[PDB]
Amino acid sequence: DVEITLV
Amino acid sequence: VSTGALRTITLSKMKQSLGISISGGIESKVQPMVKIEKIFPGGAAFLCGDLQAGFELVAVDGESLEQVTHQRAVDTIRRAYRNKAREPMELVVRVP
Ligand SMILES: [Zn+2]
Ligand SMILES: [Zn+2]
Repeated sequence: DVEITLV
Repeated sequence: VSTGALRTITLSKMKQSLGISISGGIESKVQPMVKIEKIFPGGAAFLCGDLQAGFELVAVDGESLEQVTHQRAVDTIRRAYRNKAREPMELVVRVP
């Protein structure tokens, strides 16, 4: 359940 | 350095891209904490020799990222990096 987003 | 030591790192907002991916957030059972997932070429963070993937984000420009959702973390860092008047950006982190 780990979210990863390019900031 | 001890595990999880606190470190304050400054980062210029001059580059248009921060150039980092972040991971985690309080909804996550596996990674409750926000960490830098990857540092990308071209961005501001690739140029800071004290920033590494795997660091835990604690605060940005005085705004706590402790126990925040992934969405709030993304929003908070974006707003800080786009606030060019406040230079440089201040990131409080916990090293592995
Ligand atoms: Zn959710
Ligand atoms: Zn944290």
